[PDB]
Parts: sequence; C-alpha cells; structure tokens
Amino acid sequence: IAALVVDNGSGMCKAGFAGDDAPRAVFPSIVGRPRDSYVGDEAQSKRGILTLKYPIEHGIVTNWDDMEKIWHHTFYNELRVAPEEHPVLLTEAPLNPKANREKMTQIMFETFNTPAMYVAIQAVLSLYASGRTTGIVMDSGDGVTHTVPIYEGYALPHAILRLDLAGRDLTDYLMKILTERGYSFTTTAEREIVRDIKEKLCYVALDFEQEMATAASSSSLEKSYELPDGQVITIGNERFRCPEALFQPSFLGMESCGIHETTFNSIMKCDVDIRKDLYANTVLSGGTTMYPGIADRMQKEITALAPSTMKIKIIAPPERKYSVWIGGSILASLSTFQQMWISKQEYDESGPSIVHRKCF
Amino acid sequence: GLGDVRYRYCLTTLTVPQRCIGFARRRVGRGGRVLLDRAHSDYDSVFHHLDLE
Amino acid sequence: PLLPSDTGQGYRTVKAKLGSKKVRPWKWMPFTNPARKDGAMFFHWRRAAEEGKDYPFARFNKTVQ
Amino acid sequence: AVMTAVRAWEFWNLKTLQEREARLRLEQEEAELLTYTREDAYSMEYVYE
Amino acid sequence: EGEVTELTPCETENPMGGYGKTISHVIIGLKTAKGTKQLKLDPSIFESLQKERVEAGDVIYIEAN
Amino acid sequence: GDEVGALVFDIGSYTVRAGYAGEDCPKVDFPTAIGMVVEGPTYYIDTNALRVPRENMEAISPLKNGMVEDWDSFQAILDHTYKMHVKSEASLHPVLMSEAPWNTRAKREKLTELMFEHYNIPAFFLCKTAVLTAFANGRSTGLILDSGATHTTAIPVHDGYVLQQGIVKSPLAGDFITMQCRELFQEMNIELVPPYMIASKEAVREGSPANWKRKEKLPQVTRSWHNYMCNCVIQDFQASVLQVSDSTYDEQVAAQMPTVHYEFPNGYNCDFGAERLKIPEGLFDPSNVKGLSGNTMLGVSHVVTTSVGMCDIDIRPGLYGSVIVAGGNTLIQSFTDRLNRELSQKTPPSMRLKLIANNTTVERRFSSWIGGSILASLGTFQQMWISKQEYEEGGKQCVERKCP
Repeated sequence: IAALVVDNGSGMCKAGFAGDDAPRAVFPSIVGRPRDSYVGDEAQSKRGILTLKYPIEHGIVTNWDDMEKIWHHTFYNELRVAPEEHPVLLTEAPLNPKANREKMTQIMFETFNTPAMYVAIQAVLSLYASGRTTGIVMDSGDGVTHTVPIYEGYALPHAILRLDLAGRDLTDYLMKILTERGYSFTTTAEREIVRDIKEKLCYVALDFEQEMATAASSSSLEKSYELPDGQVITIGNERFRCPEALFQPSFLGMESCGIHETTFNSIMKCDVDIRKDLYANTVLSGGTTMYPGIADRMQKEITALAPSTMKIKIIAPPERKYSVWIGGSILASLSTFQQMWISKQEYDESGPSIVHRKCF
Repeated sequence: GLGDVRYRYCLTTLTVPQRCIGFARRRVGRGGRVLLDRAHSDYDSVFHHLDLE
Repeated sequence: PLLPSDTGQGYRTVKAKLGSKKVRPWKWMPFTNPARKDGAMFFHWRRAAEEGKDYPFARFNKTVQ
Repeated sequence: AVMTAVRAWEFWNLKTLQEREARLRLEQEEAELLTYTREDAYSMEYVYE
Repeated sequence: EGEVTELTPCETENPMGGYGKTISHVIIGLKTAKGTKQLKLDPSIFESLQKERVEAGDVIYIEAN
Repeated sequence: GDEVGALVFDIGSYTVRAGYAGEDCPKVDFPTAIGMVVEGPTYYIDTNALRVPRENMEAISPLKNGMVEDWDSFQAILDHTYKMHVKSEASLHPVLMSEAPWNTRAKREKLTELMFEHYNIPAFFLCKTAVLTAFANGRSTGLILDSGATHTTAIPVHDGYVLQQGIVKSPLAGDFITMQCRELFQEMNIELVPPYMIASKEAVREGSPANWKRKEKLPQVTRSWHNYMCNCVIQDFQASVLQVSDSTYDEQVAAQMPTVHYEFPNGYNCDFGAERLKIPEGLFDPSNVKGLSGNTMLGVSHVVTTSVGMCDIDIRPGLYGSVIVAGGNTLIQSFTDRLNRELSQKTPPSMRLKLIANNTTVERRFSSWIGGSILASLGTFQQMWISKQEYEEGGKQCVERKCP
C-alpha cells in the first residue's frame, strides 16, 4: 500500500508520497515533441529531435495528451510505482473551469484506473501546511499569481484575484534589462542562466529610490558572478530592479495594482468583520519568491497602506517552495480524510460529474 | 397541525454509530445518491429522552 | 442540521474487486431532444454503451387542451 | 514534614489543573461524522414509530 | 465493558524523593459498540490487569465499584 | 451529463455577476461601471483600470432603471468578461441571462440579434431576475424586495410568474445612503480626501487634522470618475457603519451606541454616533426624515401595505408565506428584523405572515444567480432551450412567438 501526492507547479512538476517531507521526484514541467514525445528533462536532453513545450500554460492545461504523457513517464521512471493500487491526490489553481476538472478526472479513471482520487486547490493545501485557521493567501506561484482569502478552511471564488505574473515574466524582464546593460540572452541556456543569476544575487529593495542612489554610488550592490562561460557580470541596481516591478507593473509596460495593492483590493473584497484577522494572517507562496528584503518590505508597505488600527502580522515561511505539496502530504496523512476519497466504481456508477458532486 | 406535505420528519438511530439521530428523513440527491437530512426542531438540543417520558 | 452523504471508501481495505471489473467508459456524446421539435443537438456524459437510446426524459409532454 | 506537606498540596492543585484541562480538551473535541456507509442506505434501514 | 483500545499511565515525579519515575494513575481507553472512552485507573489496578492477559484487541469485565 | 457547459449571467443594480451553471457561487464579479477616457477608445473596466488613478476618465454606467444604455459598452463588457476571466468560446457553450420586469422588447430583440450573430452563441434564454431569485428560495408565489444600488423595489410572483402590476420603482437605494452620508459630512463638515491622492496617511487622532502625503505622480482625473471612486469609499464607510434602530427612533437612544472609530483614507479617524440610526429610520418612513420631507417615497411598512393591497385577496396569504431580499444596498444591518417588526405592526395578523430566512452576503445578494444556475441544472428544461438554428430561421422575431 502507498499514498500518492501530486503537486503540479506552474512550470515544474514535483510529486511525492503522503507522509514524505519532500517530493519524490522534481523537474521542470515541459514536454518534448518530435517534428515519441518525451517528458520534461527527458525531452530537454533530446532537444535536437524533441521541441520544448509547456502543457501548463498560464498555469492552465493545454492538451490532454501532454500531461497524459508527463504522468506516463512520471509513473514509469521517476515514481516507478503502481499508482493503480494507491489513492491519487491532485491539485489545481482556483477558478478552474469544470471542463478541466471532469477531463482530468476521466483521464485518471480511464487511462490509469487508480482506485482513490481527490482534488483540492493549491493555496488551501499550502495554508494547511502553514497551520493556521483563517487568513489570506497570496499565490505568488511560479507562472501565475492569485490572492486567496481562505476562511475556516473555506474560500470564496469571487473574492479571489488573478494575475499571470510570476517567476517566468520576472526572469524575462531581468533578461531584458541585463541585455540592455550590454549583455545578451537568447536561448534556453541564457534564460536559465538569467534565472540562476536572479536566484543568486537578486533581492528586493527596501527604499527603491535610495536603493538606486546606493547602487549608483555604493558599488557594493554591483557584484561579480561567474557565468557558465566564466564571464564576470557587474550587477548593481538590476539585482532588485526587476522585483520592484511586482509593485510597479509599469516596469514592463503593464498597468495594474502592485502586489500589496492587489492584496488590499482582495481584503476589501472580503467582509470587514475579519479583515483585521486576515491582516494578522498574511501568507507567502513560491520558491521563486523568497528573495531578500521581500517579506520586510511588503510588511512595511502593508503597514503603510493598511490602516494601522489593525494588526498586520506577516507570515513568511522561508520553506514555502513546497508549501502546497507539504500540505498535500499532511492531508493525505489524515484519518478523517481517508473516507473522503473517491473510488473507481463510484465513477463507474456516477460518471465524471461525481467529482463536482463530492470532490470539494 | 401546520400541514406541510413534504416536511414530515421522524426520529431514528443509525446502524454502526447507533444513537438518537433526531427528526430526520431520507432524500435522493444528484448522481442518484440518497442522503439523510436531519431536521432541527423545538426539541433539537434535547434529542435524548427515550422511553416516551 | 447537516446531512451525511454516502461513503464507499471508509478505509483502505478494498485492494481487489476492481481488476476484474472494468470501469465502463463515459463520453461527452451528442444527442437530440424529441421535446425540441427542431431537434437541437446537445451533449450527454453517457456511459458510451448507452448510445442512441431515445431521450428518456422527454416523456413529460403533457399540456393543456 | 511541612515542606513535604506543602509539596503534596501543590501536587493536588496541579492535578486539579490537569483534570480541568482534561475536561476542557474532552468537551472541546466532541467530533461528529457526516457520512454513512453505502450498504447502510438500502436494506431494512430502520423504523421509527 | 468494551474492547481495550489503549492504555497509558499518568506519570508524575511529585512523589517524595527518588527518581520521579512514578505513575499517578493509569488511563485506559475502552470501546464498546456504543462508542469509545477512557477512565481514570488507580496505579494498583495495572498490576491486576497484568495478572490477566490484557492485550490490545480484547474485551474485559471491569467491576465498577 | 444532463447538464451542458452552460454559463449563467447575473447583472444587478450594483454589480455584475456570472458563473457556470449548477455551481455554488458566480465565478467572478466587478463594478457595474466603466471608466472612459475619450480619445476603440480607452475603456477602463475592473479595479485595475477603474479605481486605480489615471487621466481623464469619464466613468459611465451602461445601466439605467434596469435598462440597456450603451450597447457598445455592453458588447465591450461581454468581451472583457470573456477574455479577462472566462477565456472560452461561448459559441461552443449555451448561455442565458435574466431580464428586467420592464425591458423593452426592442432592446431584447436587439440583444438577442447581437448575441446570436456576433457572439455566435449556440443557444439563449431569458427570464426576469425576481423569478430567478424566487426559484432560488424554491418558491412559486411570493413577494420580492430588492434594495439594489439603484431602486428599492417590490414585485410579487405567482406560480413562478410575476404580477406585472406589483412593480414599485422606489428611488431609495445605496444612492440614497450616499446622499445621507454626504449630508452627514455637510452637517459635521468633513471633506472627501480620496485615498488615491494620498501618498502616506500620517498618524492622527480623533478630531486630529487630516495629516497625509500626496504622491506627485498623479495625473488629474475627471469629476465623474473621482466622485464615483469617492462614492465607493462612502459605501465602504456605510458598510462599516450600517445599522438601523429596531424601534421608533430616538436621538439619544441611537447616541447610546459607542461612537465607532472609523478611519478615513487620509489616516484621520473620528467617532460616529446617533446619525447612523437617525438616517435609516427614514428608509422605513420617508415622511419622518428630518430636514427632507420626503413623501413621494413609501415607507417600508407603507411599501408592504401598498404591495399587499394592490394584489387580489385569494393569493395574498400565499405571498405572505414568503418575503425576500436582494440588492447591493441590502447590506444594511437591522434590515430583516426591523422589517418584520414593521410588518407585525402594520401587517394585520388576519393573514399568516412568513418571511425567507437568508442573510449571508452570498445568499442576500446572489440569490438571483443561484436561481439561474438552479434552472440551468434542471433536466426537464432542455425542451425550453432556444436553438440558434431557430433564430437563424425566424430572425430575432421568434422571441415574441416563443416568449410572451
């Protein structure tokens, strides 16, 4: 017997088994395609005859065959397990059309025929991992953004906010500015190298303007990084020019409310009676979202814009790159949730819609 | 005496976790699933007397 | 004043009885309603095999006179 | 013996506190259930009178 | 009556002197078909239930008074 | 799958709602209004465009007394919905919409034509909002009260059919509450310092002068847009202060409440007293409104009496079996309790009275959308579809033949 946990990040799949602390296998979620279509890094290794593909576009599915095959290869190589003797837990972004839910339910049941299945939003599982009752979740995921005010382990779809800005667009902008600095970054290797440089030295400025003054005056901000070719890159203001775009969509030519502005909008969309508690129950999301000076700066910005009459107690788990998967393992490791699973015969007797009848 | 044709409820207990369930009635649901609906009436908080005191 | 729903799982105790029992497939098949004279073609999640059966639910065509 | 006696009474009061918290946790937990088994839906279910 | 669910002591070092590895009293989780519960059991009764073959998964006749 | 991937849409006096069929809640919502920057032109929809400051917005509400105003705006808003939220081709998906008690047949034909031809919808349907809400309560013959943002109307229903005669287009709504807040500000003299023009809201106490900083980067806005975002602020304040005296109002009784410490965008925060209860009592009777001798409006109990009397005798017991609420302005506290008190007083005990127990914001507002999804779910309704083939055949004129 085994327990299966499947976390499908915006651009990287990270699966594991209930009770485990970390995913079994992890890798970017890309799909090869011959001009046999291979999976993720498997496809990447064969770039010559396989073309990169992202089934999780916008944080959303594209073609059922693509993730059919990602699961195929997952099971056959990474897990190398027989899930059809174990429950299958899956997660989704909020506001997903019922079409996708029924489609994935049917694909599971027919293609793989696993006994027990169940689905639940990523944000609520991450909150479960965070061990708190009522609050607001910021979904600074990897490909898309959302703001989920969860109450009593229960969320209101209307109150949620959406935005398809995440580490991929941040990396694209950082690549653009680095090229503007006098460098160049075109192919996949360059994209991943830019993401590497970001993950290494990029951080979140406190006072972006005095931060500019210091970067243009204090060269300490300007730092040296060995590129894969060995090239040393001076990186000063650009260490944090991109992250400030999060509060300023104008950085990329986009127009919208900043991240904390978005959060204030969301909390307003809730009921006032518990917005103080929500403030007390901030959240963070995304392994691509732990950059230094981020939690404190966001705390300051909320304290400013959010009325001080309420308590703004931030919550910044430094280990949130897997929050969703960790919460999923925790949930799958609960007694009262075992009953809640959904059997294959239940589908055979009710069809895919049973998921929308029970899977909540 | 109020005369509600469909709001006819009754007491009973359950098989495995036997206990006074309170005024409840079975009812069909989506996907052809029966569901027990337990009501909430004048004696809701006192659903344990037994022996018809 | 809630309502319990049917539970079939209960516990991980049902290893067998499935490998011998295929899950009869369901398809988002088209269909037509007789009650619609124009016979508008709509869709059902029928269990594949239940294809072509007359619209079972349009037998309520009772009207005033 | 006096120190021994006062330690005994201190234990008595700690134990009253421990019993109080035991009662609190028990009265808090009081879990319920919102499911009923498939077979417990079809056959000679029950009878009211 | 019921089925022995669990069994635990109420450890306390309060007793005078000595390494305080002492049990204030025992906690016994018992389950009947009606339900489950546990009761406060004095230290001496653990020796008794040793006397009997008390093991997880069996029932017992515990005279209250 | 006796449900097809249909989408239900609900647009009320205050905001715009929609969502899949058979679901618990509408998927999304956003302000009824749209910000216009005259130069196709620059349309500002949803918060990121509307509330966030820009230059030269002339916000426009394409609605009026539940009527279509700016057809181009409706088309643009539908496209905005589709792209920004749904991201689907409803041409592949049946759709339907509610309707007003009084929507012109001309505009209904116009929208039917537009839907079928442009939006390529596969099927359509229409029905009155109050009918949807009554369905939501599982009711066939009752009285609907809605304090939408625009009006405070009452409309009875019978066998799932509205009484055309029962329409009451009372003015009072969240607009009236905004006017009350404005007269309150006047009598106690606080201006409107909108948040957007405040860089920092510095520490300030009760009575303290408005201390704040402005962000220099603030291109000027229009009086329309700025006033309407101020109106949003005012509605937020009302919600923070919503309440009505449960009995005959008294100034000192209302003052007995501890003045609630409400803060403003500038950071200033004073404490408000009996005014929040002096104001609403007029809603229950406009005549008693001090200063404003409103008489044209019918007090709450007066509305009840009018609606009941204008019906016929036989069903009035049936309508009294149900009483329903709806609308953006229905957020008011002491709403239903004082409503029923005024009933028990003015409403004779001769006929048994019964209300509808629903007060959550979800129910209290989107009962109509819930009823719409409810109807969409039903398996029998499919014969009542409206195939696009039939529309192609008989133009948009099929509506009169098939819709009375």
